[PDB]
Amino acid sequence: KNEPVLDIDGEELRAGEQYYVVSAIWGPGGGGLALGRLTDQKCPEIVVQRRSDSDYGTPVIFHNLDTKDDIVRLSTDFNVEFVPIRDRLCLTSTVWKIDDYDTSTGQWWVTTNGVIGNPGPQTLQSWFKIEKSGNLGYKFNFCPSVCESCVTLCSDIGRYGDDGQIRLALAERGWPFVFKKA
Amino acid sequence: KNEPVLDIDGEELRAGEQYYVVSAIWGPGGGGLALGRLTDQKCPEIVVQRRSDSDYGTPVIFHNLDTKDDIVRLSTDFNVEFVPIRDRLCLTSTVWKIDDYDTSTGQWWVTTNGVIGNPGPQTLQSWFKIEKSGNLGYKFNFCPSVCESCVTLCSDIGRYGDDGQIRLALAERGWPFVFKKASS
Amino acid sequence: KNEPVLDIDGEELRAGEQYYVVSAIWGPGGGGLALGRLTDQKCPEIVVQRRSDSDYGTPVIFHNLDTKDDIVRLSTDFNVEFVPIRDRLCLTSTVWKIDDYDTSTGQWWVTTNGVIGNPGPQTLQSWFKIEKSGNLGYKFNFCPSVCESCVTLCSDIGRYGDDGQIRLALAERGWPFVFKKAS
Amino acid sequence: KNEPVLDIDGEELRAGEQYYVVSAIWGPGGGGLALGRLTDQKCPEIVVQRRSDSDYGTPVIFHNLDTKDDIVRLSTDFNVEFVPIRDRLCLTSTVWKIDDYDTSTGQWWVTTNGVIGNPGPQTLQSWFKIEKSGNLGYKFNFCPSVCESCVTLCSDIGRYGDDGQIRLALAERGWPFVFKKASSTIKQ
Repeated sequence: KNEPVLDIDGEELRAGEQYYVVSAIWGPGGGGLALGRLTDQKCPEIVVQRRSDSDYGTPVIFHNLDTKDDIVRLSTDFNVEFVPIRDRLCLTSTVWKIDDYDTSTGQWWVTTNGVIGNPGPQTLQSWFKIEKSGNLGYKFNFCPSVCESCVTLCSDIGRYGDDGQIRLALAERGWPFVFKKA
Repeated sequence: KNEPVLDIDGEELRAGEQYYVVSAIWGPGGGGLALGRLTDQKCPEIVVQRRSDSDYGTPVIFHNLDTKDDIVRLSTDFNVEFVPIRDRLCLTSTVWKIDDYDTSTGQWWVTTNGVIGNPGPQTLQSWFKIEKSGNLGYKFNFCPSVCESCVTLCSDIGRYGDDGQIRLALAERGWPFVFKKASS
Repeated sequence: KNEPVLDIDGEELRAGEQYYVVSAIWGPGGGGLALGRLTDQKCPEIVVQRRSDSDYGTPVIFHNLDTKDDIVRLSTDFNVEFVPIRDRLCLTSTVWKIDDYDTSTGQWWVTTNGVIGNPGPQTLQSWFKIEKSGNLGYKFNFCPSVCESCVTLCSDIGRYGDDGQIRLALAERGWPFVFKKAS
Repeated sequence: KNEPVLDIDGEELRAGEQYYVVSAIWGPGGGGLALGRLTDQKCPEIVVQRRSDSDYGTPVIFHNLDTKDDIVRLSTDFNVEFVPIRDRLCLTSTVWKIDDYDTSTGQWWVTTNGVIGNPGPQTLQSWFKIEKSGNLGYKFNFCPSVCESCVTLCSDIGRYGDDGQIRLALAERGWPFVFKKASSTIKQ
């Protein structure tokens, strides 16, 4: 019932298809999202943004809450994952998930090894939404509705630098993105 | 019921036929309407006007409220759609529709991805009218009657600069146009 | 008369009013501009950017070329002075100025101890312009017209690291900022 | 009359459109072509190859011999022109050109300051061809047909090291490339 998210070609996003997720602000705003790696805890992989606006990163696939509905819609909990590939060293999933609080940085990082499906308290950290972000594009938001009695974080997803890389983390002012069919 | 809209050859406008929409004011008043886009937005396409009074732009097709009435009449809600070119580069529709208010410019833009048919609250932004704007020539007006209980904007459509281009937006005083059959 | 610059609230920028100068690109793009100090130089103070986009830094005040025009306009030389949020040590001004070339870094830094008014060759390095940065905010440009017979640099202003900090310096492509009323 | 060159999407190459020229061999085969400069000589710029296969280099634009043909075709003379995103560092052009013989290395380098159009003797060094490299790739080749009375070199173009960089030079065996549409931004 909510408005469909559209890709840059004006086509409604479909769960199951592959989309690049690319900053709506180019230049110093950067490029697309991709799996990255930390040197100490090399698994799971982390979510990073390419610095070059000509690099669209790695595509993601959306998994709707309601598997009867093919269309990705605003303000509707979904799971999102980078396109699964055998990693040369990780067996964790590529599904996005909110991490535990990082006292060394003040950040709630978007990481991987999330889970698909089974909405409820157990999977709370794997549910994301999309909101409009001005006229530019769309922002991710973590504010799940899947557990009505749970206390939850409720925040846009923004960008934060860490270890020389650009990571995704909860932030007050969400980062705007657009979607391009892969 | 209402009086028909006439093309520049004095023939009544027929729903379903292609017409260019050309400024009644030539010279600095520009040419015809066409599909355009913005720097920061490939899709949906926007409605623009050619600066050159010899470029009639892209033709449109009118879709009447009453599908049993063939004639485009004054002061009557219709949908209007640009004829799609094949190198489209957008999957949104070419149907005109009023945008959400643009806080960065104070404008209610005319854009596309409108909807044909289903008159009522869901499609309110897609219904336009034609009014007289002289002893000759016409103007577009957004004042839908398809949802009697809906609160609606009710305004002429003028032109307004954006992104180096000439767009259409709601305005107090409408910009005058005439209609040229595209077959001719 | 050129188009007025607007603050993020849509109001025309006014000469004499205090504005934070805040990066139009947030997150790692950082926050606002501030008076700073090099670790090895206490005076003059330099221009730095806060790394955190929640810190809008030190407000500036614009001083127009035309004393009778109160509106800050595009492509028009002005002086910019940091509101003096500082200790009493430096006797130098808080007015922005282009530095002499820095051979150790290859940079032409924005620093302070600039001069207000007296347009001409003597104050050439204290005159700045604002230009639109596409549709995302505004950029500073150093390309003064106060001395038509002078040879002058003509360049956008971008960011560059120095001393563990973020500084401003002449650059090919200007970095985008927005303006917030300090009040 | 010749078959059209295709980009990685399978679409015919279009004269005037921007393309990255990217090695058909990844990893140790490197990335795309770009404008470079020698350490000792700043102008004209030279043609170099990025060592990283994730760096597609500087986009080029093709200018056909036949200005009324929009399609870049096999075995058909064109000019190639780098389109840099930054300000120009030289007053020389960014059009590819075959250099004078380098007695210090034995190479005929691909350099720039070439010329667009005016096919014939004066511009002979600015005309290049694309030929098939097997069946999955393309190679560049210098063998211009624009001056029927001229004596000319006629050779594929390979990679060769110079100045700690990867350059292009005439060679027996041509290096394989593919062509990728270049987009200014995600919204274009």
